[PDB]
Amino acid sequence: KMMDALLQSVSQSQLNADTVEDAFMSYLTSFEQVANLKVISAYHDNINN
Amino acid sequence: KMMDALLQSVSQSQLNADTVEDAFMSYLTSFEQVANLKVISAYHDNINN
Amino acid sequence: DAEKTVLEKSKAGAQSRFDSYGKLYDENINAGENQAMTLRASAAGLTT
Amino acid sequence: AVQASRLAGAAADLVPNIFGFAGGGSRWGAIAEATGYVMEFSANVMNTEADKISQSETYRRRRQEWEIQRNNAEAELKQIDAQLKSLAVRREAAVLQK
Repeated sequence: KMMDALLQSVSQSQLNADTVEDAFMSYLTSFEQVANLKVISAYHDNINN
Repeated sequence: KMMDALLQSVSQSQLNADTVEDAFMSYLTSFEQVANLKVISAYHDNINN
Repeated sequence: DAEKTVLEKSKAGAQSRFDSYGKLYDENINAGENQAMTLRASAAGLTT
Repeated sequence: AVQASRLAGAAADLVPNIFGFAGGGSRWGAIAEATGYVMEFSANVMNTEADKISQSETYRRRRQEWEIQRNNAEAELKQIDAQLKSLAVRREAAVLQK
C-alpha cells in the first residue's frame, strides 16, 4: 500500500530532485513506521501445526 | 438500494479485474449486513388477519 | 512538376496529422489519467 | 501530521479530568472520534491529490494539441514555398510569351 502511495505521489508532469527526494522521504517514513512494530499475540488456524 | 450502489460504483471508463472484484466485495458486504438482521416486533394493519 | 511537389508535400502534412491523431486515439487513457480514477474511487469506499 | 496530532489528542483524552469526590470524566469515545476525523480527512486529501494529477494530465494534453497546431502551421508554410516556385516558373513562361 505504501508503494501505491509512492506511485501516485510521484506521478505528475514536472519531476525535480527536491520533489522526488521528498517523496522518497515520505515513503521511507511509512516503511520505518511499518517496520518498527512488535508482535503481541498470535493464533494458529489449524488443529495441527 | 445496494444494487443502485453497485451500478454507479462499477460505471466508469476503465474496468479491471481488481476493480470489479472490490465492487463485488463491497456489494456482498452490504448484502450480508442487510441479511443478518433479526426481527424484534411487528404490527398487523388490519382488524382481520 | 512544381505543382506536383506542392501536392505531395502538403500530403506529408496530412499524414503527420493523421498519424498523430491515431497516436492520440489508441492510447486514449495514459498511466496518469487512470491513476486519478483509482485515487478518486478509493475515497468512495470509506463510507462504511 | 494530522493523524499523529489526532491520535495524540485521543490518547491524552482517556485520562480522567475531574478528581476528589467526583471522579472519571474521561470521554470513552475519543479514539473512535480521532479515527473518524483522520478517516474523513483522508478522503479530502485523496481528492486534492487526484485533482493535482488531473491538472497535470490536462497540461500534457494541451501541449500535445500544440504539437498538432505547430505541425499544421509548419506544413502550410512549407507548401507555400513550393507554390512560390511554381509561380516563378509561370512568370518565366510569361516573360517568354512577351
